[PDB]
Amino acid sequence: AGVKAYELRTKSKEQLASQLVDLKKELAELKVQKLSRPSLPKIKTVRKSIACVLTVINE
Amino acid sequence: AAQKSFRIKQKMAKAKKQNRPLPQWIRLRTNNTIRYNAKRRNWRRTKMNI
Amino acid sequence: ANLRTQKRLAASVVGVGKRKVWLDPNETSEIAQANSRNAIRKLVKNGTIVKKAVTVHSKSRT
Amino acid sequence: ILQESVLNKYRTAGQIAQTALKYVTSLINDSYHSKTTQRQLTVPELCLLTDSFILTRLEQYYKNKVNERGIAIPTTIDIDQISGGWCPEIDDTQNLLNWNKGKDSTFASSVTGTLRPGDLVKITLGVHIDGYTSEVSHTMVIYPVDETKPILQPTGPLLGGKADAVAAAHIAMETVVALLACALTPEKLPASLGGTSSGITGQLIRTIVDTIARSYNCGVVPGSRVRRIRRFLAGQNEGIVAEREYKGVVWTESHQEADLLSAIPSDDFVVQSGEVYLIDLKMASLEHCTKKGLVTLETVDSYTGKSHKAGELIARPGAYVRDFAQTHILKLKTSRQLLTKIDKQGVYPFKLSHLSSNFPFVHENEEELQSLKKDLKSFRLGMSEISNNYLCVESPIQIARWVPWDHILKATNPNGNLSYDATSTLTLPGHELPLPKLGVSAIKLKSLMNSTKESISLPVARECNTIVLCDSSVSTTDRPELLRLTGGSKTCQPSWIHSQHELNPQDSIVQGIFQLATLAKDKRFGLLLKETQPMKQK
Amino acid sequence: DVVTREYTINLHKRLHGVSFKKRAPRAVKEIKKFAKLHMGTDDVRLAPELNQAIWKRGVKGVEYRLRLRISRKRNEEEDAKNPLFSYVEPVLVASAKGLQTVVVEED
Amino acid sequence: AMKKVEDGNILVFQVSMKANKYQIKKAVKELYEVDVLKVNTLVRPNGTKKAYVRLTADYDALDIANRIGYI
Amino acid sequence: QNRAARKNRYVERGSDVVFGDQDALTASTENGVKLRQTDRLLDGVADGSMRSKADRMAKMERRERNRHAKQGESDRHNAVSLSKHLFSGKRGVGKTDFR
Amino acid sequence: SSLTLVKEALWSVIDQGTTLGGPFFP
RNA sequence: UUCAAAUGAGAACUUUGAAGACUGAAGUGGGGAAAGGUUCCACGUCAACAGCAGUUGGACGUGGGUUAGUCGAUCCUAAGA
Ligand SMILES: [Mg+2]
Ligand SMILES: [Mg+2]
Ligand SMILES: [Mg+2]
Ligand SMILES: [Mg+2]
Ligand SMILES: [Mg+2]
Ligand SMILES: [Mg+2]
Ligand SMILES: [Mg+2]
Repeated sequence: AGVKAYELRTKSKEQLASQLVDLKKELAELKVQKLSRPSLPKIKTVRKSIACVLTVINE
Repeated sequence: AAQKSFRIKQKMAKAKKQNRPLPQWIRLRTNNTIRYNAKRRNWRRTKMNI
Repeated sequence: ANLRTQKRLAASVVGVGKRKVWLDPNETSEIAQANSRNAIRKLVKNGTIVKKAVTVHSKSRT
Repeated sequence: ILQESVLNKYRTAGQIAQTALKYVTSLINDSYHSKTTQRQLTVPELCLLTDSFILTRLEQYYKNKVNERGIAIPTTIDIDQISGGWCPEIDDTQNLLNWNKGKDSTFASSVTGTLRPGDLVKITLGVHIDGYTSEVSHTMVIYPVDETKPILQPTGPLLGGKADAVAAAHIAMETVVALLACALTPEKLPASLGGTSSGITGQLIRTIVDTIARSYNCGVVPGSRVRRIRRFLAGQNEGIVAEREYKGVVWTESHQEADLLSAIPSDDFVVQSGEVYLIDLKMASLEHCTKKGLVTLETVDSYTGKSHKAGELIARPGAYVRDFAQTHILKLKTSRQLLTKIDKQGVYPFKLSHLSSNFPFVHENEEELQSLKKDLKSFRLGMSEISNNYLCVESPIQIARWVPWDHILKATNPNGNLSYDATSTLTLPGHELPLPKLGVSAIKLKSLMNSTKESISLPVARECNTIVLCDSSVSTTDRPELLRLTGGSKTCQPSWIHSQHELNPQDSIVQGIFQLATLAKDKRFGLLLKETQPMKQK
Repeated sequence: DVVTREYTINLHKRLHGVSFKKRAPRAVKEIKKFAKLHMGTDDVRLAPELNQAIWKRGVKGVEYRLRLRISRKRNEEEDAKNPLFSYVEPVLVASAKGLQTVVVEED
Repeated sequence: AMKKVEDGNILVFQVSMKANKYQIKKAVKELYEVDVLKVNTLVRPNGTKKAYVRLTADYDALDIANRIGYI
Repeated sequence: QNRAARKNRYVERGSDVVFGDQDALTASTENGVKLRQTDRLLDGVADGSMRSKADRMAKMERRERNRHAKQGESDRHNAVSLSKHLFSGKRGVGKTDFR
Repeated sequence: SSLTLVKEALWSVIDQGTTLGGPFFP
């Protein structure tokens, strides 16, 4: 799962910025959940989504 | 020393986080040859020499 | 049972030395439950822990 | 040992429970079926108002005469696949919405708290007085309202697997009540069903319930039981707290395995006079199961990061259980005060809203609700430390799931019997063997359920009553009779359903069931079933 | 056989010539041996008040004579190898001199 | 850490090692919509930064803890 | 005293009925941890059978270092084969290297 | 082998209607 | 050094109490500087280590803990570099 770069490339700058803010909020919530649960596999896919959004913006 | 430098404290923090035995699930991997931490350090056995 | 921590906490709470604190030998389980200074204060209030008097140094002969 | 005072305490608790159940049925009908009310009540609001009504009614009875009284089982409202444990607090609505954002619409009724047409709404509640407990649970159906008709009525009956489950649960309840009443007059038991000199056994209970479930194409959910109730020991937390002596019949995945192949509960008991019995039955529909599979339960957690599954429910249980064998002095003053109130409650499961001084509210006011929530935030602060030191535990939220047998057979477990979940907090389900013959443990079975793509959820219908076997002396009319403390034709009146199945009369067990129904409908020379009446309100 | 007697022990001739740091501990061991001799019980238990009376004048100031009450009683525990034991108590008197062995009546 | 919420209206956070007290206060006020009375900080012996954030009397840290999710 | 003894009465409760002879009701942890306390050693091994297997593996691994009497994993003191101050003696009439 | 036999036994094994209520709100 | 109890499979050595002594304020007390770097504290806990022992530990396992406008560094110059 996660975002797809070819789907991201058809969006505008404001859409990508809003998506980045949403992803950062989700990562904060998952980091809160991790304090009780040390095995939380969705953290990896949210982190990689953040990296992909930043890559598309920079491109 | 109680009054220490940030560089010293950063190195001490790294040493503290490194101070541990193996995680148990490392033993269960396929073809695992790591059987103990051969670089474990103790405060009264080997000094860090800054 | 090991009551070393409770003995130290009782000395600190009462404000005297460890040599001046009496832990009731009959109430070992109750004292062993007390892991905080608040519980230690409760034990002091109800008498499971007692502050001993000072050893006398009289000056009558002096 | 029964006595007039014990019987009176049971009768009073049962009357309170019947009145509360009638109240919530009326509230549901006004919110969704009569539609006269401006604001539609949601599930947590229904639970809270129900608990307040129970406490206000209970305040008037047995004052300064009984040491302990209160709510035995907190008001639980379960929807479709959710088989129990759903008593959410009012301060978890926005949490539920935020947690389940980006999910499916399958648990929409429970996530939003607003009911939807076609939902199977199961209402469960219990009352204890002096440790003498009466529990009731009824499934009802949410229908769309007709428009053309002058009088508010459903457009049609409930149809399908939900109807099959409701009918199976209701008929099993009625037949079990009749069979247990036949223990008082053993000569009235039909000859084919069992011996004239033979008594009632858990074997007979199990085979009748299984016959009905098989006829209606349903499974028996592994939480079902027909057990004996004693003072302070009613199975109020059966999956959590252990018991020294158990007399009753249970259904498990192990029983499913044994049926397909052909402190420990056992069906080697005779139902004796002068005892109180709880009958709790959950029927799971197998309409969408095109194969033969196993009925199990999935537990709900509050972690959205544990998978990427769209049809997963994320929620936190609202009821806690106090473990009186565990002692630990807490570090927070809020925690210590909360523990004092929790120990004031008793050996029954409790809600955090039950512990507030404001609750129950005299006048339902916006400021009263606000003060309750203000208490609730600090209660959560204390509860985190109380549960972090194993002083209380959560009574789980469970969903009925179906796992096909071919996946279990093809799956390979290198550990067999030896595997067990060591990270589980509770010892009783953590060290569990659902399949003793196959050597499949609970953690292995959970792994198989999660790995299957054909592991679906099943709608569940519930019926649960409490009965007392009154002797010739204890009863009024010098003859033995079955006193139903809760449930019956006044409160647990069935909804409008229609099923394509029925019991096939060419079976001896089915003929015995029909004879039992005949003797129940006979009131002169048959069985005597005296139902407890709700008290009036307005 | 449950029984209780009062005896006088001459510690003077038992501690004759013992090193000063060892006198009171040797008195403890000598009283255990005395109780074993008089009651046949290898399990001897000394009262802490008796231990106080032994140690009352320090490590080298043990009294010449001591008046003891010795009780042979029954061991209630199932784990013990011996069904009988002796309990030694002190008898605080005006003087330990001139007293003979007596049998204490049990009530 | 959870004692400080009821003890002095204080939230305890792990914060970036590059962040100073101004940035901690600004980030807290932006993320959680509260007024901050003051910020004390330290560096833990594992090399991370801990921030004690005390809020004004107009705001309750108990509400913020409940909203964040640990309680 | 009779009044005090009559006042100090023992009345049982539901907790006495239910939890009086029981215990536990929670799985005892292997490292004495709280509910939300991390366990570095065991958090990666979910089931107890594999936990016991890995523990037995570690115990079998320990045997040679235990035979060499090491204070632990971290004790890696190395002795030289020969010490020059002990084996470089040719002592004239005068100052020696020790007393 | 008992596991083999149990598995093969399971493999071999798996290999008007009614109306309640009516048009009214209880 | 001694006595009883508790804990424990097991107690000369653990814990509490009962006692006997000692350091005797140039301390065997209460703090710091250099150095060390978690040794501090809690829970669990004994294979190896503690030249006897061990249920104890500065050991083994898992965590918690160090909050400054006013205390220091930071600023100044010294012999010097
Ligand atoms: Mg001589
Ligand atoms: Mg600072
Ligand atoms: Mg002296
Ligand atoms: Mg001297
Ligand atoms: Mg220490
Ligand atoms: Mg040794
Ligand atoms: Mg350590």
